[PDB]
Amino acid sequence: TEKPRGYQMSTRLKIVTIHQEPFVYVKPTMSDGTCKEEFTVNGDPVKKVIC
Repeated sequence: TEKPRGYQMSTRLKIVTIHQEPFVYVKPTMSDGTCKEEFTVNGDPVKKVIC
């Protein structure tokens, strides 16, 4: 009886980037997949994502 209208508005998105410093860096990881946690000049955690 219901109108099966609309659309499943997705919440998992695909993002495309390119290698361009100083905007986006590219670094190879460690030997166990997760790459090296580092710190800034202030000791703040440099947030990275697994590209």
